[PDB]
Amino acid sequence: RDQESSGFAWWAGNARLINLSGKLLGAHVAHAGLIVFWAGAMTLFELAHFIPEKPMYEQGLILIPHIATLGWGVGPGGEVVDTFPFFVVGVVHLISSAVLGFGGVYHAIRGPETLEEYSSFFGYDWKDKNKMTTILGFHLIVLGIGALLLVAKAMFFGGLYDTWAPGGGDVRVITNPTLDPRVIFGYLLKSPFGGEGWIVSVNNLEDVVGGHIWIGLICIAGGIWHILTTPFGWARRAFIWSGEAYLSYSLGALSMMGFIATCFVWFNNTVYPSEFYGPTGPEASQAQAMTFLIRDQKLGANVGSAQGPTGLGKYLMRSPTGEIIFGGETMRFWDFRGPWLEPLRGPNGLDLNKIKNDIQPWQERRAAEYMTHAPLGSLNSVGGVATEINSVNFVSPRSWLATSHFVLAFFFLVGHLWHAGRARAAAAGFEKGIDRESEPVLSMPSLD
Amino acid sequence: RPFSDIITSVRYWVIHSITIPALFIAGWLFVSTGLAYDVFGTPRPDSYYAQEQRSIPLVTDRFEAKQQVETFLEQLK
Amino acid sequence: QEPVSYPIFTVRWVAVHTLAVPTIFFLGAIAAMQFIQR
Amino acid sequence: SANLWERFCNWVTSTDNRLYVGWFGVIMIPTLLAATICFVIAFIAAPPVDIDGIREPVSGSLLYGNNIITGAVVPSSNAIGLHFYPIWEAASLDEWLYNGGPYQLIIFHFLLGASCYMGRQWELSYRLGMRPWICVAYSAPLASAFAVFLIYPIGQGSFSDGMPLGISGTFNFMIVFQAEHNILMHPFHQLGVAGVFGGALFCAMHGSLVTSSLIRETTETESANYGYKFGQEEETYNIVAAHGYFGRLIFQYASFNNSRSLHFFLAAWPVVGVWFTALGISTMAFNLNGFNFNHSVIDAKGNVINTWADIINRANLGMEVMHERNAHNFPLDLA
Amino acid sequence: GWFDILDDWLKRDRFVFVGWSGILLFPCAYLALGGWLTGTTFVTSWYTHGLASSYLEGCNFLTVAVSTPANSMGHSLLLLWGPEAQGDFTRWCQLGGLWTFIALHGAFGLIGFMLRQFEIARLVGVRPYNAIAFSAPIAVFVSVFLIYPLGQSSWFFAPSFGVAAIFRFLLFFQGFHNWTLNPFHMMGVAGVLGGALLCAIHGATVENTLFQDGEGASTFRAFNPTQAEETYSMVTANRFWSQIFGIAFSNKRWLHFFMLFVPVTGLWMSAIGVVGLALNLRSYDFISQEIRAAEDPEFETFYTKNLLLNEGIRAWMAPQDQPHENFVFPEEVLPRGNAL
Amino acid sequence: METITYVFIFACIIALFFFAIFFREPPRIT
Amino acid sequence: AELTPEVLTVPLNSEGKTITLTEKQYLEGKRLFQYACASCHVGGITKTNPSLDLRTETLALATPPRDNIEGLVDYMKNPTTYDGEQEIAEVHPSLRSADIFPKMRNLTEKDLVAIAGHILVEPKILGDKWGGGKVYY
Ligand SMILES: CCCCCCCCCCCCCCCCCC(=O)OC[C@H](CO[C@@H]1O[C@H](COC2O[C@H](CO)[C@H](O)[C@H](O)[C@H]2O)[C@H](O)[C@H](O)[C@H]1O)OC(=O)CCCCCCCCCCCCCCCCC
Ligand code: CLA
Ligand code: CLA
Ligand code: CLA
Ligand code: CLA
Ligand SMILES: CC(C)=CCC/C(C)=C/CC/C(C)=C/CC/C(C)=C/CC/C(C)=C/CC/C(C)=C/CC/C(C)=C/CC/C(C)=C/CC/C(C)=C/CC1=CC(=O)C(C)=C(C)C1=O
Ligand SMILES: [Ca+2]
Ligand SMILES: [Fe+2]
Repeated sequence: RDQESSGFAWWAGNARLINLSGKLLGAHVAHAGLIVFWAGAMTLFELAHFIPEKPMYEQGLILIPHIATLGWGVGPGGEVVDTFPFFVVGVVHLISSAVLGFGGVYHAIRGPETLEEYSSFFGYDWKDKNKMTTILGFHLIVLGIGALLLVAKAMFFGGLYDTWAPGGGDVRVITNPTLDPRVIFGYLLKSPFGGEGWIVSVNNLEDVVGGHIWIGLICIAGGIWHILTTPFGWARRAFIWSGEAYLSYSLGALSMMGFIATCFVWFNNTVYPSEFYGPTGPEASQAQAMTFLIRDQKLGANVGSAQGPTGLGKYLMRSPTGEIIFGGETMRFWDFRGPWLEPLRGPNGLDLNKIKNDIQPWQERRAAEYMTHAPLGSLNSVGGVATEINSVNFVSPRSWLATSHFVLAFFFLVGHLWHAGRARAAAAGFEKGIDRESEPVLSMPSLD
Repeated sequence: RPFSDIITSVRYWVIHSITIPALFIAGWLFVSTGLAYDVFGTPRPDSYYAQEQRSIPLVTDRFEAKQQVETFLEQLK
Repeated sequence: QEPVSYPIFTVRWVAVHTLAVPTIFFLGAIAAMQFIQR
Repeated sequence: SANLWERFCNWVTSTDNRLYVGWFGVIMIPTLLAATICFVIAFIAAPPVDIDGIREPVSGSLLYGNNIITGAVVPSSNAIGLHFYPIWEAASLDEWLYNGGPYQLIIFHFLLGASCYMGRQWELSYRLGMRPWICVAYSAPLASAFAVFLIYPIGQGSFSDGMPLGISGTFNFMIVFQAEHNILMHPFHQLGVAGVFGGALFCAMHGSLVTSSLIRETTETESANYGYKFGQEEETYNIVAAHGYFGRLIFQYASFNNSRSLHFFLAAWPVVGVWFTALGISTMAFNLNGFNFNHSVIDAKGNVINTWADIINRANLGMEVMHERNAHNFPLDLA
Repeated sequence: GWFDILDDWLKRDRFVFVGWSGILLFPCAYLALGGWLTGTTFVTSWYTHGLASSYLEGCNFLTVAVSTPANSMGHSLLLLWGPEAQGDFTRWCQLGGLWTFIALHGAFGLIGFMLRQFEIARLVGVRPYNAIAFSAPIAVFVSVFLIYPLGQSSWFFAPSFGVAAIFRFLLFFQGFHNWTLNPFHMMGVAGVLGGALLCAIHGATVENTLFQDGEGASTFRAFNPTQAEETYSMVTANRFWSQIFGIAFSNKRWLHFFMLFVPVTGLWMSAIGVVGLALNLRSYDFISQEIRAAEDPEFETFYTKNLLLNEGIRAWMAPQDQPHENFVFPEEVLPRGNAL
Repeated sequence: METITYVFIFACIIALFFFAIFFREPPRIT
Repeated sequence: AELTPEVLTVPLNSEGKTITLTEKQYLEGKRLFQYACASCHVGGITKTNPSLDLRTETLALATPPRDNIEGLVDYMKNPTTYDGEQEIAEVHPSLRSADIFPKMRNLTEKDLVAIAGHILVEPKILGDKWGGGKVYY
């Protein structure tokens, strides 16, 4: 048979395609089909259940909210206007899944089992440092165009959902992308700890759009550069050149992006609007303080001077560097910033005068909403604390996303280690056992 | 006789296509006919408490236990 | 061994049988339970 | 000199070192010496730490009233949260020891080094011509320290919520965890105990089967161990006799005869199970907790009929309601 | 003589070896497994713990269980035909007769099984270290499901057979016995945890220290079911660990005996600790700590902290966990921190 | 008095460690 | 041990007159109560202000009386403070403010009556549980 047990074992079947470019193409074309299929098929599933007059986060949605962010079918405050863009994006993908799926199935069971001969342009050689650097170069451009495909939707075709909208959350057209490298790349030099949050600290659409402009170019630039080159010297005396080794490198890459994504959806307020997803972890703990400082203040309590059990400040206290923040266990989230809460902040943090008479109703109910929709829930979807009662069936989209992606991100890091460990033994050549005859260890002096 | 052979013999299925669903439909009826509830003294959704009472029918003494249990069924529990 | 005869009512049959019939008599009840309303 | 640096690289990487200081080692050896040295001093002489940011210092060192079982190195303050607190961030050490500075210096260096320790478990295998993957087995216990020392804190918003470095301090981490996440009722933890229980189980199975089927080469009054010489050609036990016994205990096809498949299973089981346990803590770090079956079964009128799931909730409430006495000022525990 | 003929038959090599032992093992082992599976789906724990405990009532695989007998029963064996049930079956069920049934039966079933190992070992002519090992699990079952409740007021405080019903057994022990602080429980875990390490570590050491005996990648087929040479480089393994950990085995006979020892010793210790919890002779407190905490209100260790967690567990659980005590704890008496 | 006892045993285990790693019986082949 | 019509017969107005709900309305209310209340009133308490619960007695001493279908219904349309001396429709879901609390848009007089009925029926079944909090879980 073209490929059977005298290749690899059954459960390692797909490794039998390591050297059949053609068929190995069907896989990638058939697979890429499953992703479009899902994206498409799921969107329609979401929409089929979607209830306009009800929070998205209260409906187990995770795609419609992705579209909403790009400014589609929504308006003032994340209000859903037209469900058409959703239905569209959904069906379109679903269709393209059939097109791709066709090609996949075709290239894997009819077309050429190898490519090198049925066209030397597409056929390839793993150790062919140039073909590799080049195909990589092609893809580095396709991805680059994509990065601009966003910059376009935002600057020309409609905008994106800006929750920080001056008049209050709303679809806004970005016509002033931050292009200043000093700022853009500044983010990469930002600490990943409390406060300075690195990439996840992005907090306005200009930088988002601006930064994507830079990536699109920088990306396509490298796409051409690889098309027009070969790895230098070190680049060659450093890496392993093989089918597995290349995989591994891309495995460790996704893993890392998987962890970064987990933190983005968990912490970021901007590119993940609390209006479509739920309120952030810190955002919800903040809202409780808001809610009760607001309540009790109406009962005649002077929030500014209230002393709590420990003598720290029931409602307001100070952070380690002097700024006025909310008190209680919520002292850990004093780095939370959000449309609803900002108008209360002064140059020194929460201003006792604004808190004292500028709190607006929409804020009181925002704080209440977010307080009662914190990202706490159970596997069987029972919103709240582990000791809560059944009734409110809910688990924040931010919790779902974050966990799923930490698991995937993780296992992929194992995947990395595994495929990289195999590649290094494969190269030097011992990934199948120690040479009974020449057993390396046996030629080394005894350390004893 | 090597399971493999048996799980493949048309005789087998000819026998079990009858036997298996047989056993299934039986147990089903065991529950659906309310018989199981009596075989195991297990309360029906409407038999944990008497209408008003909110107390539990806790057996409180070993020897006169069975007797005590019977009385618990009395208060229409 | 032997002109490959084999008896119908073997030995292991029992072992796999006392764990057989019951397994179904239950998985048949347990399903019918799902329809018990409040 | 063939070239200093050329030489250096030959030593570092030398497979003739008593202890293989590798490339990963160059990062490991220092970070691990700092973590260890700071810990030992802390655990013995560090002063009380305001772990909960409420100015209520918890002393956890020997010289300040603790014994081995109670003593621990306390987590950085909650006032600090996830902020980086390197010594050079404090007006003084006195201030640094009070806000639990030592904790970070330790967890960060340890986690750093323990990773390189993995990177090393690969390198040496390479320099020796043996297959990799051992380091992948060690990815499980490491992925746990990570989950318990970093993921959980990132997820929860503070390092003060990371597992303390001490015996009792750990039980605290557990008891509270259970209350806030109901972990015992989470699939991942269960897979965890299956792997650990199972491991110990299998560890005993293998261990016994093998040891019990050893070929006789020893006296009646001579350690049965001597019947083995380091650097033997053939095997020291009858793996066919082993399989013969075990196959009869349960039944043949339910028994291993392939030493390679046996040993893969032997490694696969615990590592896979612990991987899930680590993903459990890393998952409940974002509040996706265990199953909540509170008041599920209710009777014909609407009354709540308790299950063991409920008796578990009461025990959890006790923990909830009593942990961190003075740290809460509001109704919901969202932190 | 019939005896040797009875023997002959039994010790006959079938698919599922019977043996003399089987005459005890199979009857019991099946009844134990059967009773569980029965109660799990049919019998309730209402008259016993005021709890729904079977599929028939609405419980799922986690919440279901064969709950212990009432506390009134005491240590009664609760025989189907005894003073309690009085031959009646349904009553027996409602009085938790199914617990002592599963308990006592399974108990003999563990005896039979170990005997089996012993019997089969003898026949096959191998050493009985598989039986010695299994003493560990017996001890656990014996001390926990029998010795323990035998020291308490009754079977009611023994662990009920079920998933969740076991988690409360855990939480209970923390809350009431402060079991995690017990030297023996610790050894216990050091063994199980440490045993699950040897398991994983040895397995990987073997799979990645193998010689090449085939031309394939999937090296599983490359194994000689018929001894001969060592299938993995014991010599290479030694050098590996000797350079990465500093210490390393070098006597497969010892490396394997060690693997029997570690987890069997661990479980034995965890048992003794419980045999002591029967008399409530727990490892609850450290007196020197309590004395300083009394006189000085600013002294706080992770230990004192824990004890407070226990107080809460006891106060908030005791009521629905010990029904026979008709506990009534007014809201004002319930220990609680601020706000929560 | 207690502190001293705890640290001593610890110090003794580390000493053991040393001797075990660097003063084991060299592991001889065949 | 069942939810009879009796358990469903709850006070309609202030002048003693009563109404009897049906197992359909009940379930329906229970569903609606989850759709627009549980969020904050899970189990009869009030997360964003634990001082005021849905216990029938609490609603009895409210002002005006909110312990009957008529009462709760008015409330779901034009909410007030416990002394009634102040309208709060701006920070509490209600019909006159569905633009601000969308979940309240669908809600029709039929729905409002069910939700109201649920509130008076629950404590009848659960009792102390309904009012109190975790203490009773
Ligand atoms: C070394 C080898 C390693 C091998 C490892 C292999 C790993 C394999 C992993 C496989 C699967 C992982 C599955 C994760 C499942 C998550 C299921 C879930 O989220 O499910 C959610 C649902 C929902 O349950 C329902 O939840 C419901 C309600 O929620 C809510 O509904 C209410 C209204 O109804 C209200 O709205 C309320 O507010 C709202 O929250 C109701 O309460 C229902 O009554 C309740 O039934 O799950 C249910 O029903 C669940 C019934 C579940 C039984 C589950 C068993 C799970 C795992 C067992 C593992 C055993 C392992 C042994 C291992 C041995 C060796 C390794
Ligand atoms: C997820 C994607 C995926 C893909 C794309 C492939 C692809 C492929 N595999 Mg794997 N494989 C997978 C997962 C996957 N595999 C998994 C999970 C396992 C472990 C269970 C294996 C185990 C395995 C082994 C052991 C072997 C392969 C082999 C092969 C090749 C087989 C060619 C053949 O004879 O097909 C046979 C296919 C059919 C009879 C029907 C296939 C129908 C598919 C294509 C489509 C279904 C969709 C729908 C009906 C199509 C409509 C499309 C629409 C547009 C009209 C092929 C390149 C073989 C190989 O190495 O070849 C060189 C081989 O020996 N695979
Ligand atoms: C993902 C990568 C991928 C790659 C590298 C290939 C490569 C190839 N295919 Mg496949 N194919 C794919 C996906 C892919 N295909 C999918 C998803 C399907 C399902 C419809 C097919 C269906 C398919 C069939 C039915 C056949 C091939 C054939 C061929 C080979 C044709 C020879 C050639 O160069 O003409 C490729 C042709 C063109 C480039 C002209 C197409 C012009 C229009 C209609 C489309 C242009 C597409 C794109 C948007 C252009 C961007 C321009 C840019 C400036 C913006 C070639 C090796 C043929 C073959 O068997 O060769 C041996 C053949 O009969 N392919
Ligand atoms: C197995 C199933 C699986 C599933 C269902 C998902 C699903 C998802 N992942 Mg995920 N992931 C997985 C596995 C999976 N992942 C694995 C194994 C990894 C590696 C660890 C990751 C790593 C990962 C990361 C790092 C991230 C996600 C994210 C996401 C979400 C992305 C939404 C999106 O638009 O797609 C991505 C879509 C594309 C790449 C297509 C490009 C489209 C461009 C070209 C155009 C867009 C249109 C343009 C703006 C309009 C212009 C019009 C013009 C006329 C002007 C989505 C819910 C993201 C997220 O939002 O998380 C919260 C995120 O940041 N995933
Ligand atoms: C991102 C891309 C990626 C790609 C292209 C590959 C590709 C490949 N991997 Mg790899 N891997 C990855 C990521 C990736 N991996 C990660 C992240 C991990 C860490 C866990 C691994 C771990 C891994 C191992 C340990 C092995 C491979 C192997 C292989 C080869 C297998 C051939 C085969 O038939 O597999 C088909 C695979 C299976 C049939 C696996 C069975 C999976 C079952 C247990 C679960 C499926 C779960 C499902 C998604 C959930 C629903 C379950 C249901 C019961 C409810 C193949 C070349 C094998 C090899 O020979 O490599 C050289 C091998 O031994 N991989
Ligand atoms: C002053 C200060 C700072 C004081 C104290 C600081 C502090 C916190 C100290 C904490 C320590 C402490 C008090 C701990 C308490 C726990 C404790 C002491 C319990 C003791 C009692 C106890 C558990 C008794 C019995 C139970 C038991 C058997 C436990 C066993 C645990 C154990 C040794 C597990 C093994 C772990 C391990 C690394 C094994 C490695 C095995 C080996 C090296 C593998 C290498 C190897 C693998 C192969 O496969 C092959 C083929 C070969 C050839 C080979 O080589
Ligand atoms: Ca009914
Ligand atoms: Fe072994």
